[PDB]
Amino acid sequence: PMKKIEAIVKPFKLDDVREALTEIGITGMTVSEVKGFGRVDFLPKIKIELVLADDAVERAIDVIVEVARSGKIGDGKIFVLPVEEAIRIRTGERSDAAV
Amino acid sequence: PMKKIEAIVKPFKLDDVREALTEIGITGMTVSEVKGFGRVDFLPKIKIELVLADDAVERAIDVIVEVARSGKIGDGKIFVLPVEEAIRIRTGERSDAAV
Amino acid sequence: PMKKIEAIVKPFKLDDVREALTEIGITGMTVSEVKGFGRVDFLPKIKIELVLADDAVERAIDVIVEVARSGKIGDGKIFVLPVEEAIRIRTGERSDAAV
Repeated sequence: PMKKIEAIVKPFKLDDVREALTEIGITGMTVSEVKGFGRVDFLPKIKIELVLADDAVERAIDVIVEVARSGKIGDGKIFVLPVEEAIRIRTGERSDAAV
Repeated sequence: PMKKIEAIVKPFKLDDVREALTEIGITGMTVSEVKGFGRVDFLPKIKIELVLADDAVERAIDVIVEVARSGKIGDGKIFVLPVEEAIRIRTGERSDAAV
Repeated sequence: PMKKIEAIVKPFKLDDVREALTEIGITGMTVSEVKGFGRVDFLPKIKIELVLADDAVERAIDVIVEVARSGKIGDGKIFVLPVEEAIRIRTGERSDAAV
């Protein structure tokens, strides 16, 4: 079973998050630029997206929180959604970031 | 239990949607620029994303439809997806737009 | 029951994918620009998003793989996620790409 992780964090935290995940065996991710409103009325943020095996989700979340948590407003948000199919277009094999 | 709302609407409807949601206690959202094809062959749209408590979803949908529904083609689309985890990076508490 | 398809493919494959889906009755889609890391450390990609009836998912996936599969690294990824509500803002009717 696969899951999707969506992480909304400050733009300048990309490198740190990437290397932290790479250290635990997770490398394939998608990144997009978005505007964050809530806590002009908005600030630029980046949305990091990855799809991986359910058993790898907990460690991935912990590592993201570790590099992004500072204790004050705006540290970001992490969402986990169910994925019914994860396909690697090349072979039809499963697309797992945790491989 | 949390849910995710994805709303695809015309770019110039952002302000109206934001204030309408703020009026019912929903403020934290993410916004991204996308191209909409379907009904050049595309028009710029904005994708509004929010994660909130399941009990707040119905009212949120109704308010979005209220400000965006005009009766003619292109009013937009609203999708609801299940969320298994909603985490506020700062404390590990739940990330609820409806608070 | 509705489902969401997220397809991450090379930027120059948009036209081919669009026409292939149009040939099988699927037209409404959203497209966004993202950065893909994994297999500078990234390359521009496009994320194609569509929400359609569960019975239309298999054929849609097959057609996307058909036009994008080349046999070598970077062909892309396809994810399927559950959708609890798909609403056409205009009438409140269901938003189905497969109509």
